[PDB]
Amino acid sequence: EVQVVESGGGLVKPGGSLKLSCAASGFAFSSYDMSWVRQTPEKRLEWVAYISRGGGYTYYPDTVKGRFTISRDNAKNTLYLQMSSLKSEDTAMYYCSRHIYYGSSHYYAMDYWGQGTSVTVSSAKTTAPSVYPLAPVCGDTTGSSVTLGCLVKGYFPEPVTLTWNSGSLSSGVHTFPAVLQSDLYTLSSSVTVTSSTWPSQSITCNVAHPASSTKVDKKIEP
Amino acid sequence: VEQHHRRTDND
Amino acid sequence: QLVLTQSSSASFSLGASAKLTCTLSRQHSTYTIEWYQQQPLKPPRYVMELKKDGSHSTGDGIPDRFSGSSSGADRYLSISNIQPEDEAIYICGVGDTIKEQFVYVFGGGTKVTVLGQPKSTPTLTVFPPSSEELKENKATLVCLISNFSPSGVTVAWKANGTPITQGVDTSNPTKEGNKFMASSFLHLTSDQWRSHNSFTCQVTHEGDTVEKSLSPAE
Repeated sequence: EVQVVESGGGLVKPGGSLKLSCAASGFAFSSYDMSWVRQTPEKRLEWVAYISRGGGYTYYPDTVKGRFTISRDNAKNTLYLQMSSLKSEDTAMYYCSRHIYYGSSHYYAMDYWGQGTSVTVSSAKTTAPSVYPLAPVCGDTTGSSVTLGCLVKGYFPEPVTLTWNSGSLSSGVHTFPAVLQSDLYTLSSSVTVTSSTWPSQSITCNVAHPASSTKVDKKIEP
Repeated sequence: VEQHHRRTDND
Repeated sequence: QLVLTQSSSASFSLGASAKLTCTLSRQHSTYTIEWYQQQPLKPPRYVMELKKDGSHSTGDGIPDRFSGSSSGADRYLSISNIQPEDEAIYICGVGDTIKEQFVYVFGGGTKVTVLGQPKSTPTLTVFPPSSEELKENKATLVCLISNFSPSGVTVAWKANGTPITQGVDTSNPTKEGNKFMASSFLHLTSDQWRSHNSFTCQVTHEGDTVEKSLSPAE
């Protein structure tokens, strides 16, 4: 099937630079013109670069002209976006998008879009989370199920990755949206298990934060 | 104003 | 300049026939445009390309329920028998090449709600401060709010039955399967946690209220 897979997003400081790639598969990539479109945290879409199927035409809007360079390697079925002199307002989700085959329309429609890669340009300070185990108040241990949790407190930037029992415990897991307070995120995940399994069996949350190169495993104890 | 086609190699 | 104008929101009853309007700037009133659909947690999806005469060509895997038409500078997306999965943001898009400069303009998007769906009431999970955090003289109470639909909730906290204003942080709701979820945190000192008889997470959703309380005692 048609796939376009973006990678390369991350945190960069203002003035910094970053290079995004988009691997295409499942269609004849060198027959298609390609663009990068970004989406702000407030959800507004903005077209930021176009390159034709053989690379003869490239265009950019005024907001990135002179800072961004789009290119492609047809031998590897890959599109790139080199970004430099980055500004805080370049923070956005970046999508690689395929224009409709030119034989179908000579106009502009973007008929397939990737899942996106997230870019954050910020001078806010990188901070590893504090990770606390959440066991229920005694009053909440009397059910047929029991819900344990994990509090991931005060980190920046997003994301963290969180699993339970290293990924082997997957059913009944819910990881909740983070709040943002003073340049630091906070989130919590929970796992619901039948009350016979805990605490007779072990339940641990695994919290990685790539940007600080940290990882914490917290066993939930009564 | 009349809309123009996008340009692509060998069009 | 080249401009696309669309309402920021619309709602329609489940099963109804819905119509969205995108309007072109006057001097571009003859342009071919596209419609995109963005559902929560997904990229935009191509719906159709639509011409000044109303003829259109729809993208892969778009139901027969979607169709397009036009009237002067207006471009319409019509959805017969609107379904719960048609809840999405709809965005129109339009291109041109002017003096050999490519330009591409998006509308602001129309956030579409499908009314008349059956409700789902929030379930609350509340956690006390860990002893590990309490040792640092801090207490974060956690309220995890899930399985609700539609997505609008209002969250408030109480201590001994009296409202708390300060130290509350409540997230936006996020889609999860066919419902929503959200979280709220109450930040206290250890002395505050220890000194009250109870705290309550309280969630208002569509005329209903759900509360769950916990106590430092026993």
